[PDB]
Amino acid sequence: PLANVTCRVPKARNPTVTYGKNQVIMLLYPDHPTLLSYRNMGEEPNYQEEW
Amino acid sequence: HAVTVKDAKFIVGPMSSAWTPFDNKIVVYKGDVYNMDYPPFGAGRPGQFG
Repeated sequence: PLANVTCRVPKARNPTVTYGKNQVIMLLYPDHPTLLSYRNMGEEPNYQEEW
Repeated sequence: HAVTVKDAKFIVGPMSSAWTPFDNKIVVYKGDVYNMDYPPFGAGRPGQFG
């Protein structure tokens, strides 16, 4: 029968992060297709997603 | 540097341009050369080249 279980998923390696004047730079090195998503923590979130 | 072939002295150069495609720091892997600004010896970071 069908039963609800727990699936173990891996966490992608931490990217090379460098800070700048009101901007963030990330050097992404994926081993497999990894999803990147970002949003603002204010009134306008403006969600953007990319594989 | 003079080279004598059939009793004739040959002098080649000097080159008009001192230009080279390589920078002051290069990286070589098998048959490929990359103009890289690699980290110095004893200053490498985790997950990065070096």
